[PDB]
Amino acid sequence: RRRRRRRRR
Amino acid sequence: RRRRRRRRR
Amino acid sequence: ELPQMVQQLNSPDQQELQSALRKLSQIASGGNEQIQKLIEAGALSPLVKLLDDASEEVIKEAVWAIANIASGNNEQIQKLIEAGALSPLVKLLDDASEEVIKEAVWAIANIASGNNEQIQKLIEAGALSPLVKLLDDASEEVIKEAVWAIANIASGNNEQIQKLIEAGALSPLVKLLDDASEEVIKEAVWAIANIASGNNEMKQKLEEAGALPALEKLQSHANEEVQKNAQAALEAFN
Amino acid sequence: ELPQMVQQLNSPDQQELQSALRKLSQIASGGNEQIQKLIEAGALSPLVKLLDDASEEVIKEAVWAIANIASGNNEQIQKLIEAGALSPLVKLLDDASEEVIKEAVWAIANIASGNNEQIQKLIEAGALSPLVKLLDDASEEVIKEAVWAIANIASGNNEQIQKLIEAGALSPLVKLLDDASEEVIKEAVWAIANIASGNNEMKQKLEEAGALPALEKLQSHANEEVQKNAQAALEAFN
Repeated sequence: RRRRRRRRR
Repeated sequence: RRRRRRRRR
Repeated sequence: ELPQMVQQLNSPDQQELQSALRKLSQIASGGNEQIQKLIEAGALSPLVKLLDDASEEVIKEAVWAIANIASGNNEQIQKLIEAGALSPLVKLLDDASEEVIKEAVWAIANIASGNNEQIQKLIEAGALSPLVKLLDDASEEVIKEAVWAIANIASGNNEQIQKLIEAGALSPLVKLLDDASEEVIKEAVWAIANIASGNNEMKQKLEEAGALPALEKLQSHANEEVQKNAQAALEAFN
Repeated sequence: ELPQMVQQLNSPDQQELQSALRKLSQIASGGNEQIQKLIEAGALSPLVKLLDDASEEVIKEAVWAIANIASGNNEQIQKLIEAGALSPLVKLLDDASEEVIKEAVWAIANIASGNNEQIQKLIEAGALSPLVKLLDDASEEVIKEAVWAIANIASGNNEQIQKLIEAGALSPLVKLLDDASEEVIKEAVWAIANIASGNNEMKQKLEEAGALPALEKLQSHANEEVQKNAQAALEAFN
């Protein structure tokens, strides 16, 4: 799978 | 006649 | 564990939903024993019910999982068909973004990699026309997966191949042998090879559509792996 | 409450502004329901309008808040895009201090964690070139976040990956695999794994850029965890 991601902080 | 299943990681 | 995640697919909070969905996708890409646990935990109906959610953010994720569940065995594909997956997947082929559509096409190809009765269910769900239309209307990326869906349909029986022909598959497929990238040509010739194993009316339809020159011409092509497959498509054509 | 706070963002008294902003960042770092209240209270336009304020003291705080809002769902990211966020954020990538830039990069990486149409908006806003330039020109701290933003872009569609390659991403990425800190190498290999899932022209570009030896090189690395990811980048290339 293409590898996109979102973070907090 | 070719017949093909793709699983994706 | 799984029942709580399943329960969460119907959650009113979009963040617990979205996180639930993502766990389920993880599992659904874990091979056929993992898929069996999703099925046996009741995941399939609610997942398919998400294909109508207001944000494509949920939808993309649900289709990606469904694509993977249809990578499983034919009994598992069958459970997906019984949970009602075909109709919403077909609907996405024209009413959604190219991003979603690529995933829908992938789901649909895999379902078409099932048996003939399962390919029949795809036809009855109206798959064939929006798939064919994509070949003229979509990015080469999407086209490559559509051609592979079409080929799997073309591996079904003669009534099935005739439906493809009726849906207008031939000229767009023939045209792809020339005006396209080498990965697409490869996918296109394989679809034509399947059609070419049909009965003599279909061969004739193939010959009418201009297939033989395109296969002869571009047998002798930069890539010699397409040479090989272009060869066998002509042999299959008799 | 929130409308008074929002009004105060426009305030010329820098102390009631600065205090208003800080209360907004506090909320924006609450999860997605808190972000939804900011949106519904009209916080987004004035907040983006602060990216042009005379002191980077206001600006840093506003970008931090924006980075957090873009950690919300894709509908929430979409509201940030409609409020005009992309253009000023992109502009900070070369006209501001490294301190502010790290925050801008974080904002930008989260926006690129949205859908393909949102990544397309990032490209149209001219993000790709100043991001790529940071990889040669910035501290390892900043480079780590830039590589992550690049990797999110690289998860988009093939037309999008090609724009990365056109922007010169490959050599700086390949170079980061060799010499940089282990945290960065990790980030870099993940970006390369995404590009490697592209079409054959892009693999080829990857091969040209010297990626395979650098990746084969890392399977003999101290860290256990990059070995694993370096592996999968080669599998994805195959």
